[PDB]
Order: sequence, then C-alpha cells, then structure tokens
Amino acid sequence: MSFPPQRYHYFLVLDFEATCDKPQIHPQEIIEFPILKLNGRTMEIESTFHMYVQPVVHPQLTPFCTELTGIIQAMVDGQPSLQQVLERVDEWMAKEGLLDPNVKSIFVTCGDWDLKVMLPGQCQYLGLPVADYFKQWINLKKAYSFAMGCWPKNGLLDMNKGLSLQHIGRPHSGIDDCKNIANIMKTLAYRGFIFKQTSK
Ligand SMILES: Nc1ncnc2c1ncn2[C@@H]1O[C@H](COP(=O)(O)O)[C@@H](O)[C@H]1O
Ligand SMILES: [Mg+2]
Ligand SMILES: [Mg+2]
Repeated sequence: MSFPPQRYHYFLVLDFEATCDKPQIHPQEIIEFPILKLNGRTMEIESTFHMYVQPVVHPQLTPFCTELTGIIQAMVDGQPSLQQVLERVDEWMAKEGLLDPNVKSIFVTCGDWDLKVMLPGQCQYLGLPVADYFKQWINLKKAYSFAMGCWPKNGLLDMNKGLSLQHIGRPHSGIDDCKNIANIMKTLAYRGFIFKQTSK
C-alpha cells in the first residue's frame, strides 16, 4: 500500500550545522537550526523553522567551516545564541500545535549525531535543559535500512542514489539536508514503509 497510515501526525526533520575545523574544533557549537514540519501521511512540507545561531566559545567561523557549510560570518553575527534559539523553537512548536499531547510528532535526523551527541552535549556545556521532544527521534539511516534491507554507506548521498532521487540543493546546508531527508521519507512512504522511533 502506497502512503500507508503512519504512527505520527507530523514528522519534524532536523539537520544541524555546527562550527568545525581541520582537525575538529572543540567544542563544536550549533550555527544553523532548521526544522521542517512534514504532514505525517503525505510527507509534504507544511512549515519551516530556520535560524542561524551565533556561536560563543569560538565565535569566528573558520575557513573550513564556511567552505563546508556555505555559512558566512555575516549569517551568524547578530544572531541569538543557542539558549534563545531553543526558546524560539518552543514558541514555534506551540504555534504549530505540536505541544498538544494528542498531536503525535517525532524528530527525524540523518544519523543519531544531532540529538544523541550535538544538542545534548552543547546544552550540558551551557547548563541548559533539553526539551523533552528532542529526546526521541528516527534515525533515517536505520529506517532506510529496514525499508530497503541495506545499510547506506554515506548518508543522504547514498540514500538518494539507492532511490534514484536527484539531490536537492547544496550538501551540508542544514535546510537543504532537511529537504533531502523529507524527499527520501516521501519515497519510503510511497514504497509502503511505516516509520518507527529508533532512538533508545
Ligand atoms: N568532513 C567533515 N569534516 C569536519 N567536520 C564535518 C565534516 N562533515 C560534517 N562535519 C561537521 O558536522 C556537522 C554536521 O554535518 P552534516 O549534517 O553532514 O552537514 C557540520 O556542520 C560540521 O560541523
Ligand atoms: Mg547532519
Ligand atoms: Mg547537514
């Protein structure tokens, strides 16, 4: 059955970008915070949250980081820091109607890094509580592996290859990564896949 009933009213696609360097910067800090709200049945994008985030420990973006992500210094200068962005997310969640206990939603990420490592690690560094809706998620690589019977090698690029999808936008742009996750999800649902929480 194409586009079966799903277990969630909405899927919240998320894919951070963070400060980085060669060798890696320490600590890393979130600089782009995108969320796509997908209709739970059709996987169509219905709303977008998108903020760049001002890094504080390493406030100047390295050449490497700007090359990797396309994010330039002017995009993070004058932005709120992560504490404020998380408060903006809460407000966005509330206005979207996602804070209703009877509206079921779940974050979807490519890998576990974003919500298993990046966000809790920075919130712990900053002394900030992590909102409970960030504590469960679907790892698309794992979902893809159940849907297709195989483990993708390199993330979104190989998942698009497996499904004959053209890449959307620029790799390592947070918002464009989110659109590819959404596109891959829509295809898995077309093939009949029912999504399930994978986080433990
Ligand atoms: N090849 C790489 N080298 C160093 N850091 C990376 C690399 N790829 C990703 N990162 C870091 O991981 C974050 C998330 O990666 P991604 O969703 O693949 O763009 C990036 O914003 C960088 O901070
Ligand atoms: Mg990512
Ligand atoms: Mg990304």
